Amino acid sequence: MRNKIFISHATPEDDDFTRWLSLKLIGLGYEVWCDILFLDKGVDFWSTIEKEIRENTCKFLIVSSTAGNKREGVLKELAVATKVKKHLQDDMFIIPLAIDENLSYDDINIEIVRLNAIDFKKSWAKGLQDLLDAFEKQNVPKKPPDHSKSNLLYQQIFLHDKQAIEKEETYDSNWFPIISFPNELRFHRYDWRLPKQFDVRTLAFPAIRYKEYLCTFAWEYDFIHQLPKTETYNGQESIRISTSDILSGRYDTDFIRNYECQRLIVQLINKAFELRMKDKNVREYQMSKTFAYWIEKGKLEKDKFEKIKLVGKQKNKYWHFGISAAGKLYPSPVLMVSSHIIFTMDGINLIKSKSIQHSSRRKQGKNWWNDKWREKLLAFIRFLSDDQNAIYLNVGSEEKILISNKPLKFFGKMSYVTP
Amino acid sequence: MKELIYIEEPSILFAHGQKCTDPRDGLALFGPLNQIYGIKSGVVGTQKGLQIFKSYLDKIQKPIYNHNNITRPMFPGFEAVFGCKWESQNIVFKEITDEEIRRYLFNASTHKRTYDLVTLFNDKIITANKNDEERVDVWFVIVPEEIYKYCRPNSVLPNELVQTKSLISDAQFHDQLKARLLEHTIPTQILRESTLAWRDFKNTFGAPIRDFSKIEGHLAWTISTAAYYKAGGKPWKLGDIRPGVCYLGLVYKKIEKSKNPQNACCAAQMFLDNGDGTVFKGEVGPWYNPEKGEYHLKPKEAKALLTQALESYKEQNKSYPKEVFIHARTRFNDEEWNAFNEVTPKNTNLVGVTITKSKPLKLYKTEGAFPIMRGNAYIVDEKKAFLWTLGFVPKLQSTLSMEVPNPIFIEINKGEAEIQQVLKDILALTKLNYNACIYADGEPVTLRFANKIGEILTASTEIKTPPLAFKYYI
DNA sequence: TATACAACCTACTACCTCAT
DNA sequence: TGAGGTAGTAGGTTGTATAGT
Ligand SMILES: [Mg+2]
Repeated sequence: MRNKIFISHATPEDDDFTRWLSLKLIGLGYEVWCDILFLDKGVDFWSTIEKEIRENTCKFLIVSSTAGNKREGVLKELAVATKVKKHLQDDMFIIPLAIDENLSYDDINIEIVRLNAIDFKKSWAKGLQDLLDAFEKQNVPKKPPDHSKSNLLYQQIFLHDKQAIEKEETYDSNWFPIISFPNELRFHRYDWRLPKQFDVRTLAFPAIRYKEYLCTFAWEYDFIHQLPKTETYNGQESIRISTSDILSGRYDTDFIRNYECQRLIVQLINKAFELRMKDKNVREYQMSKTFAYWIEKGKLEKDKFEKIKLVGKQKNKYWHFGISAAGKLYPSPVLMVSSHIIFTMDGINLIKSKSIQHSSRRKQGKNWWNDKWREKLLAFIRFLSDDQNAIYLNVGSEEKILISNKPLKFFGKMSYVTP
Repeated sequence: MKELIYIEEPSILFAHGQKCTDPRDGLALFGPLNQIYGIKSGVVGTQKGLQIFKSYLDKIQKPIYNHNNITRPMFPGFEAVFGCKWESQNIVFKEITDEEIRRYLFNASTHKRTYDLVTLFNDKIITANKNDEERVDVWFVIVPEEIYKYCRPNSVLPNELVQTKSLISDAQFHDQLKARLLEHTIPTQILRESTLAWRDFKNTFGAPIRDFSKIEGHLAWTISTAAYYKAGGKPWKLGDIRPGVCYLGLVYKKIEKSKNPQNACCAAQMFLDNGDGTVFKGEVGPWYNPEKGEYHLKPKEAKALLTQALESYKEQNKSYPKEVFIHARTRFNDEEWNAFNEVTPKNTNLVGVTITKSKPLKLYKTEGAFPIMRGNAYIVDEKKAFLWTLGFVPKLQSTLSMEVPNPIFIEINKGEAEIQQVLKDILALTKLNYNACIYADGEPVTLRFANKIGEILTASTEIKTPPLAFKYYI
């Protein structure tokens, strides 16, 4: 007995259509034999075909594309149906599926030139109606439609190659956890020594004006050259708030709440970075928000660090990998590092108009893939590090902030096979 | 070394209750969730605009392929996909002429130039929709480039084209067009003459100004899916959504016009399992905040909102939902939620959720050019987590975010729930965007359309429009 | 009406959308 | 796809209370 609808096709030129014809067909209730659904592995691969076209194939559908008629494997597949067109002695056994808007008479194989056009050209749908309405006029066998079969295949067959797989994979953040914080956060009732009019971001240490007290991780003694007549402040007088308490929320003063203190550390952290970068070998790109830090040309041998390439070239403009430091407290206090692409027509003289920079960044962004954006960052933070495990940031002479140079690693079972 | 859980990709359900993951593939395999009697399409453009609009209807009957048909599934042909005809033989045209275009367009003011073309189109639309015995399913606004070019704020038509000097010394035409047609409910799908005919708009070089050969079938997907949705039926449903949830997207838009810079129109969009959505329009109040750079509500308007939604819900679904999640990109102040709290039935669980796309925890896969696949999530607390609605997708074999993906901070700011369900639900909700037909929505549809919506709220403020399905707000 | 501060507003950049 | 538009977030620029005449 014979029930199938063998589909003969060129791959991958008519794959989009054959995969749509079979599956619309299979869900409609037909039995479709197609190379698309199997993953054959035998020498009988062709005999399987031949056995199936020979015996159980009720209808031979052939893709009538340009590629379909000139293709060795489909012409071989066609060979049997004409051999078995007589055996069955029904005229509509072979149905050319004219899916190609541009078939010259000459390409079409002689055997199927003669036959009747199933017209997928004008619309894929009208021809599906034409292929089935023709399946009404001669009684080709059918089951009651179960599209469930349809996509049982789609989901198991076509998607077999690429889906979520129980795989292990680790990912590296760009959050860089602070390691060590100064044992206390203290607040200086600076009073007469403080001048409000003065700006301290030239005070070479992270300082800000909170109320009338002075906030920093630099101990009162630390600002001397730019801050005279302050040997006058009692070392006791100043609040000495346990930092190891602040993260917890242990610290809540009704005079200032912890949310206030958590915000306050950041400017410092971010200022401490900004000062650290004043003296850590990288020219700075200024965005209004904060600074971006890009190593100039030639600083690393051949513009490579530890094997990575953090400066390069695009067109007539050099590119130079840059980063920023966001400091965030929560959930774990870390230094965030967003990655940038600065630009320079020459080694060390920055480009004037961002419009070019915007256009270059996007143009250059396209080259770097997930592997690339990771290494360079990691490298760049490996770059800055002033010892083996971390960076230093200098809040004061005896007080420092240490951030891990390697980001939290997240380990997740479930990943995808790489194509 | 923290550990990521993984969220199974939510399944969206198409024709015959068969559900998969890609609408494009879900529609193409089975068609739409509710197949529809054929779209009657009406046109409001130049005599050229039709030929263009007709070019597309004819074009999309045939298949149109993207550059690579894995990362972007092909578009089989309108009828094959949706099992219904969107015919170009059957067009119901309301003409506009260059004389009309030139006369109203050339005004010195952008706003007097913008507001009037929009009024031109609506009258051309409203006369046809209201007056017509014949019925049109969607009105397609085919905008000649000359309109798109000049009908926005910050676009300066030269002082050497203006026929009339400005009578005295918002303004986005399309959103306005939707906002004015808002009071009388009509589906407006707005298209650009350039988009539909993009190879007939050559530049000075002779190549096309904007060249779309890479993605041309993708366009039909977005257009037809939206057109389809506008025409009546929704393409799909969320496949496995637990019964009786209510999603409420909180939208606001600062009204700049007010001297007092706190006038901000307000809204909430109600999604269930469909994403057909219901846009509850809140009236105008002092929502913007100077100190906090945030959006917030007084209780009394907030109660009305919650009720307006609970009630329209019960009118729709015959009960009060046993769970209501309210999304916004901001935290909630305790008074505003306690306002919600009171309105709510006693046993319905109300959840305020803050989906913030800050810039945190950019996760870089250790090995391979591709990024973390979407569905990976990091759970900070029982309350707060990190969701990757973006990143590599194997069925596509492409990253949704074309660079290194930014997950989304999801905090249960107010209420109590199970963060796992939240992540899940939110991952589910990216799937519901009918208009942009893609694999997934980067921002759950709850908030996805806030910013385009925000205009439409402000653009029309006299009206007091009833709660409306999205198709009117799109 | 001085300023000692409060709270805006404004670029700039990384993303992300649509007159898609 | 991409030339667009938006949304973060700082701040310096700015518009308001305080304070002293
Ligand atoms: Mg759109």
